[PDB]
Parts: sequence; structure tokens; C-alpha cells
Amino acid sequence: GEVINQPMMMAAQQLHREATKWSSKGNDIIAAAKRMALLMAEMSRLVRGGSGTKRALIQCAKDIAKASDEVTRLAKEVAKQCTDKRIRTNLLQVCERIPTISTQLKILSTVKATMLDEESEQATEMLVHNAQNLMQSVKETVREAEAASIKTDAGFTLRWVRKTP
Amino acid sequence: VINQPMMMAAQQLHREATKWSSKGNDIIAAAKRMALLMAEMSRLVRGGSGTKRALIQCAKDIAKASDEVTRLAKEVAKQCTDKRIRTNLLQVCERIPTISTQLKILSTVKATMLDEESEQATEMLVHNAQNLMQSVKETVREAEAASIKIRTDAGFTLRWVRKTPW
Repeated sequence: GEVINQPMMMAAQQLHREATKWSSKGNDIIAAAKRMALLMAEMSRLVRGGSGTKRALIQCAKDIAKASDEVTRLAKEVAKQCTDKRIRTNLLQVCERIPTISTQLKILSTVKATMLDEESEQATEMLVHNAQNLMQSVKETVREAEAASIKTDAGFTLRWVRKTP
Repeated sequence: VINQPMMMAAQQLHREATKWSSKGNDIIAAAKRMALLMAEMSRLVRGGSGTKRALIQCAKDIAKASDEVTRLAKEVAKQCTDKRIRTNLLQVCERIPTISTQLKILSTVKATMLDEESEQATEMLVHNAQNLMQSVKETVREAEAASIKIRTDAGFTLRWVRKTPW
């Protein structure tokens, strides 16, 4: 039913809330962020699964990583054309952090995967810690990239259409 | 474990709003936004310290969305021809502001606690949150019924189109 990993969920959701403020039309980062939010949530379900979700647990962390690569990719392109020195620095900071995290998530998920023994319990904690860092970094990426779309001869554009009530 | 009473109320608020497309309807969009924020909150009550920013932020956005729901419901009521519908609509545009303001207060006091005292802070928050979700559900329905009998000289319009049912 709903025996999901709640700390992966509050973390997945805390991301979702940020991305859901927008439209995905003309914004692949926003779309990849929502996808990441749904995958992390999906991982949240299977993560505690006994057997047969092993393949699933890695498809999940594989797709997440793939989406992270795209978020990183797009954020680099956003930063390249940013005129602002500070914004660009911050943006570049996460396009360094995101790859590290995503790669580690893949490693850690595969672990908790083959484990389906206190060691198993720690494998969970390490995965949760990492997952949380990923969701945070992506949230931070979304905000820096939105601020970078405010501030000449560029042809790249992320559409930031919000639903501010 | 997520506060089940809080999640349940968000779940039902969401069930009601998810029947409508958000295109041409800000109340429906603010309601979906509210259901989801309340869902996240149900995961924040239990959660360990440091997530309080998350809780304080959550309450803040919820209140902001409640204000917008209230503001739009007033405008819907102004042009409602129906005396009864308009009365009911106006009743909630009085209730919601009270609740939303209290939710903000209660969420903050609860965030500082992340002990009977703390446990009571939870119960007060849950009670309040439930009232909010109910009122918004009631607002959605009265506003949908108010879009059936509208004023002829009107320029305001909420689009009420079903999605699952089509």
C-alpha cells in the first residue's frame, strides 16, 4: 500500500513543491525535476521490497541519474550565457555537486538492491542521506537557473511560467 | 509515519479538485496546490529537526494559496444571482481567512518543537489543518454550483471542465 520510504518521500515531495510552481512547456529542467520527483517517490516504494524489485530499484536509480545528467547539462548551458558573476558561480557550484551525488546514488542503490543483518539497515541510511542531497541540489539548481533567466546575444532559453496565486 | 488524519484530509481535498481541469480555473489550481502542500506537511509533523524551515515555508504557501482561493470565491459570489448559493459561498470566504491565519501560527509554534506540550501542539495543528481542507472542498463545490447560475452583465469566469469523466 503506502509502506514507502517517508524520508525519501518528504525529500522527493520537498523537491516536487518547488518544481510544481511552474509549467514544463519550454523547460526541460522543470520537466526532468518533476520526473526525478516521481522516480524518487517510486524508489521510495520499492526500496523496502523483499525480492523481485531488485531490477526495478536500479532502473529507478539509473533513470534518476540519467535525469540528473540532463539537469546538470541544461544548467551548464544556462550558466554559460549568464552575465551575472555571482549567479553563474552558484549555478556552476551545483553542476559540480549533482554528478557526484547521482553517481553515488547509483552505487548505493545497487547495494541496497543485492541486499534484498544490520549492514542492510545502514545501506538504507546511506542511500537516504545521498537521495536527500540530490533532491536538495536539484531544488537549488532550479532556483539559481530561474534567477539566471532574469539577467545578450544568446539563443538558448528556459521558459519560467509560474502559477503564482 | 505521516500524520494519517492530516494526509487523509489532503487526500480528500485532492480527490475533489482532481475532478476538474486547472485550465481556466485558478481556484482548482490553488486547491491542487493546497492538497499537495498539506500532503507534504503530513510528512513534516513527525520528521526530525531542521525540516522546520520546510514546515514554516509549507504553512506560508498554504496560507497564500488560501488567500487566493478566498479572493476568487468573493469575485465568484459577487456575480452569483442565486441568493442561497451566494450566502453559502460568502460563509466560507469568512471562515478560510481565520483558519489560514491560525494554521500559520500553529505551524510555527510546532516547528520550534521539532512531551505532552509538543503532542498537544500537533493535535491543535491537525484539528486546524482539517478545518482548512474541509472549507476549501466546500468552497470548490459552492463555486462550481455558482457557475451554473451566473450574472448576465459579468466579465469573470471560472472554467469548470471535468477531466477523468470527460
